[PDB]
Amino acid sequence: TEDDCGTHEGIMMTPVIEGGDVKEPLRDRVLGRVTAEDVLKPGTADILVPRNTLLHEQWCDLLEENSVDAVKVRSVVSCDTDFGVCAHCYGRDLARGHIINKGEAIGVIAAQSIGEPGTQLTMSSIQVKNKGSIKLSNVKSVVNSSGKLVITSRNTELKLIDEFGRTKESYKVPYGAVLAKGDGEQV
Amino acid sequence: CYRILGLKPTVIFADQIMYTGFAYAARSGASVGIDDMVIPEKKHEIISEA
Amino acid sequence: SFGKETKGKRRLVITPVDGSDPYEEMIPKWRQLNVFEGERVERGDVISDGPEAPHDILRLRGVHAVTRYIVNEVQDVYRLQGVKINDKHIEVIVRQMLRKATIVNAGSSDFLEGEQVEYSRVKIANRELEANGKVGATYSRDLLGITKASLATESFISAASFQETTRVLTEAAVAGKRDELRGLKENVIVGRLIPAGTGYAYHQDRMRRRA
Amino acid sequence: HARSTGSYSLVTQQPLGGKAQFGGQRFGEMEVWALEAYGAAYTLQEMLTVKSDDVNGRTKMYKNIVDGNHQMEPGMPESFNVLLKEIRSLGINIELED
Amino acid sequence: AVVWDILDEVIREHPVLLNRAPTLHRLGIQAFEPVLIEGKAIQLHPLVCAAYNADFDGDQMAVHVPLTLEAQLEARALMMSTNNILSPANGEPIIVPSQDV
Amino acid sequence: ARVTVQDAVEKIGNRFDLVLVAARRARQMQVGGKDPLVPEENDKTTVIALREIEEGLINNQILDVRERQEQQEQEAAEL
Amino acid sequence: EEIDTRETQDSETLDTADALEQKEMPEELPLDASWDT
Ligand SMILES: [Mg+2]
Ligand SMILES: [Zn+2]
Repeated sequence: TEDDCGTHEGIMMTPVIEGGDVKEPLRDRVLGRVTAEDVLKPGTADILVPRNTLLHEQWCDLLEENSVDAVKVRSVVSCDTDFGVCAHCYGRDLARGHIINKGEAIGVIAAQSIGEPGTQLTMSSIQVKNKGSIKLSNVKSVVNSSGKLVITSRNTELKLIDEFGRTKESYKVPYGAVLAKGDGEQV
Repeated sequence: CYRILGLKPTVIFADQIMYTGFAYAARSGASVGIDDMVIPEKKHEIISEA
Repeated sequence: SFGKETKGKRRLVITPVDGSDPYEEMIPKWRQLNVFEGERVERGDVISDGPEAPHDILRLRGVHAVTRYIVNEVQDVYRLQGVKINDKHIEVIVRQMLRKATIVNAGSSDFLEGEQVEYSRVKIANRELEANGKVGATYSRDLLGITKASLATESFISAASFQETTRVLTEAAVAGKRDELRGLKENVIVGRLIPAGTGYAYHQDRMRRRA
Repeated sequence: HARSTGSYSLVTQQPLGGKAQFGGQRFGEMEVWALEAYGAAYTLQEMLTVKSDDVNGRTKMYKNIVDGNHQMEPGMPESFNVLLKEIRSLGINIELED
Repeated sequence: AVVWDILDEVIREHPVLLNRAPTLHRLGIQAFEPVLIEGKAIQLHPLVCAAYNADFDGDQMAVHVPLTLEAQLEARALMMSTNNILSPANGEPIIVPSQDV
Repeated sequence: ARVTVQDAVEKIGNRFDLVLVAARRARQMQVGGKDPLVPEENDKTTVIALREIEEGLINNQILDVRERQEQQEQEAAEL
Repeated sequence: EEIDTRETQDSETLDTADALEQKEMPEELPLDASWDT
């Protein structure tokens, strides 16, 4: 029922990666959505994608070239329009390819899109695969007498990040685990 | 084709693809026979070992 | 900290640095905990392992966290069968689930102490009051299932279409409700143009001659 | 089986069902949802009134089609009036306002 | 023999709606231009069957005629099969070839 | 027009407004007894209206201006 | 003649999850369709 609510909120999109296997790349999650913040190049403070840009295939290719990993986009949940939503918080009309037009019954479309495929549903060690830097997230550690540093935190995350800066494998190191390689080293 | 050129060329392309596929599928003479389901010769050895 | 022990249930007491120390929870002693007296925790810690209810996620983290959780769970279920569905549709369903809000303090608004009402009305009233220098009310979002969320409509014709007709008609007659014929199903029942698509503009013209 | 016009029910004033009765095809809720998702408001309105149970609208539409004027004048479906009478027979006062 | 010429004249550009039950999504009703044929069965384009979830082993379809100018223009501009190429659920093409092609 | 209405959609910018404008023009040509602005080649009024719209010769503002001019001429003649 | 009736009647309040939980088949299809589609 509206063109733009002017809000600045939005959700953060990253590729869906479980364990060492990548299930959803970033291109398939931001295609046809409208950015809520300026996408800066990772190296510098230069603006790569400006505010309020409908990310079509060209912008997805541009993001792939510069190896961006997380993008903030507008969603209908955080929309300021009352009694309806605006066109920019929704994004692309997937059946047409352009932006959504005012007056579209998107609720029925969503219900049908979720319900139609419902006729088909039925009624202990980390092993890396690619060379790259290893990043530890929320790690509390202590040195053992064996020379191997053990972890005292449940919320430690192990990330395989290449020189470009993309996270390809994200494992979860449990409490009390013994790490053969220390943080900041190269494997 | 749709992303580069548009809608009408895609429709024409789809019709041409359907026609050509049907024509050459008919021309091939592709059939099914009992000798197409070739069974490996090692099946009995594997079953005997199990 | 470990408070009173084996007094019916294992009582675990979280003491803020300068907050409400006596806040405590009656954790069952059968549950295997992963917390100690010497560990400082932040809101969202997994005191006992297991699957988590989305109500706690909404209450502690926020709207975006529970939206992400629901979208990810549904997509995990759908991907096993090789089905491709965009995340927009799940998001609009979730937005329809997060429609109510509970008042925690009335403030300058004429709302009650703890009544559950529509979120849009609350936000409109707050944005109006703040522009006049007054104080708006504060609230907390609620999460409802689709079955419970679809039973809170403000039209008795539409409600009687797909709910128990007798209950809806009795409640409407006792209250003395008035139906404005604003939705799609209401206009379908009386054979009018729906306020969507090629009919949408039409309704706007009507709304120009009404107000 | 095909139909253009024919005989209607006495109470609901809607086309009959079945090939043996020279009846029409049912346009159910899911078809209405599909039309709503497309956004075709005039197709849905013409399906709901001048093709099923708008008694004056049927005659006017037929006359206009024969005259070559493809335009309709929709009215109130008869089944809604039947519903109003049935609800009033239960002792409940329901009425159209203004 | 002249009513057949009249009939061929009146259906020249006049879409009809084909529908197959159950209608699970909005691609269960589409609009087509008729071509008059001899027989009693309806001929369907091979590239749309996947949208209807239809096969030729006994299935039946219903046909509806739009009456007013607005309905005809909605059928042409919104519900035509040449406009519904992409899938509204995910954006992928849905007229993809299969089997013999 | 006949197989794809994409050009008309681009000219107008909205499918619903396109349907409304085309219906208005087609009703003008059919019952109103006007004349087409494009050479009619065994086409119905709907397709003719679509072809006029995709040619830039018909839109909502043009219809309004033509209607106002015709009303002015009618009231000047009625004097 | 008049006979007693005390059997429970299903309503809308039955949640979607409970519908899939039940092994039995519904008395009347909620979906606006017959027993062949
Ligand atoms: Mg079959
Ligand atoms: Zn918005």
